[PDB]
Amino acid sequence: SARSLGKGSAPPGPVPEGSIRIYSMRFCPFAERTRLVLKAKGIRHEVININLKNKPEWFFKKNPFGLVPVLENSQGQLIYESAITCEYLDEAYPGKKLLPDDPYEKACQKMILELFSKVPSLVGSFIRSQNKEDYAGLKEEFRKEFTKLEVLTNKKTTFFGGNSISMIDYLIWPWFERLEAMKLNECVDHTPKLKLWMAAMKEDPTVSALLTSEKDWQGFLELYLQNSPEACDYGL
Amino acid sequence: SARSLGKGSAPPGPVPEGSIRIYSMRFCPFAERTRLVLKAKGIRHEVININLKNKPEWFFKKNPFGLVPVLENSQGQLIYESAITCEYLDEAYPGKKLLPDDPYEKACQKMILELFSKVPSLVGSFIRSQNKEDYAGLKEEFRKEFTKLEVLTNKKTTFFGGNSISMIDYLIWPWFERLEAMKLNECVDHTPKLKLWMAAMKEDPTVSALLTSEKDWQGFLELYLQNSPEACDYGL
Ligand SMILES: N[C@@H](CCC(=O)N[C@@H](CS)C(=O)NCC(=O)O)C(=O)O
Ligand SMILES: N[C@@H](CCC(=O)N[C@@H](CS)C(=O)NCC(=O)O)C(=O)O
Repeated sequence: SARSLGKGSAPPGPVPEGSIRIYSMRFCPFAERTRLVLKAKGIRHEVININLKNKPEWFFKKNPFGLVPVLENSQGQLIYESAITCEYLDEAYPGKKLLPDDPYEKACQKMILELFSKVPSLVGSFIRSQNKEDYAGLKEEFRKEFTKLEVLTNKKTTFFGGNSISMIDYLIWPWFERLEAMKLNECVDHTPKLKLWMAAMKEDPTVSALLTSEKDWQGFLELYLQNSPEACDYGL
Repeated sequence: SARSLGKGSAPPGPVPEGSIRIYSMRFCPFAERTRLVLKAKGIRHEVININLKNKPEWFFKKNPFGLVPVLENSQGQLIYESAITCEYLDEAYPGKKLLPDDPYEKACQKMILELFSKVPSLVGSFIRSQNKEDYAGLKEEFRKEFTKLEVLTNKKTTFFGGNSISMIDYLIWPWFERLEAMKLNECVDHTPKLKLWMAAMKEDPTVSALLTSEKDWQGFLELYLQNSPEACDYGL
């Protein structure tokens, strides 16, 4: 019963000792960031999915912005903005550190994130565009932005922060996952490193574990395009 | 000779052992963030101002975005985006920590920063607006955003991160400094805490030390509005 909560739903009880809770939506790439970090760190947690068309009134008490993801810990603290939530999880929980100890590498990873920053909007505006015109230009935009990542980051290692997967990879992944799902892999045909990086990413056990199937993505997508409240719950 | 560097200028030499260098502009509030942190931490540094109308070609090698601020350390590393530069300085240098040790407080400070995020654009669009219409609406916008900071942050202490000044205060200050300079203090007449916070901010030795005088701001502003390359160098 991972079915989303909507208007009229009971405000949830307090997050139990030993857990953290994520307010999420199954097809939200921003929330995927958080879930990737949760999984990679082996963090014990609860998921509550939020129906984004039919939002529970109590949800604006969780995040004044009314967006997912939001973390709520067992001390009743609330954290929103996907990047903030990922950084918090890495700092507050034991195990493999996803952010490097070194201040420059940390900074460089945030600089990479900033290079990637145009992509999410391009992806949303693609899904939500129906004119032959806007496809052509959006494609050009994809090319431009992907070369930025390819050329400006000057990756020499398998992943964006070095030889092992780390925060920066998990931060950008969801939109590359979506790119594939949208059959847009050819947008990275001119960017050899980025292209290889995608293949390496899919071999990662955490990335692998959180991939959404073609079936489920398409199911969400259909209902999303019909502006249906049931889109969030596709595939059950 | 803090005169800005422009097209044709010699690319600067390597940053000397024992120093960090900031690529700046005297009337840039984003760069003010960095300079505030430099001062608060007592960090030994160089300033090189960049003429933003007449940019040195070599400057895009410092930051592909061609924006200030940029840090360059004596190991030849480059850091851009004001927030990234401030966080790096705090991590990489000794003394008073401006960010709290605790992961939640860190996160909360970033959440505050996100609440403030609409303000810089509103300020720029005010300076650069000449229609009676756009003043009225921009004023409304100011009110709206300031109540967000007032109401959503629910400050109970003198500063945004507690009883002492810290990163979050220095991050948002430049635009409140600019608000005053633009004679817009009345935009915070409905926000008592924010209003008191401004007074407390001006008592801080670092904030105090970096205030730009009414004279100099107006001098920059006049020439900025004439789209003059000499705007950066006003007051000598
Ligand atoms: N900047 C936010 C964006 C989060 C976001 O946009 N989430 C979407 C779903 S992917 C949302 O909650 N939308 C509901 C709405 O917009 O009303 C983040 O990084 O977390
Ligand atoms: N997001 C950037 C914005 C920096 C920025 O906009 N700086 C301006 C001056 S305040 C700039 O360099 N403008 C030159 C230009 O736009 O061409 C930051 O946080 O550092």
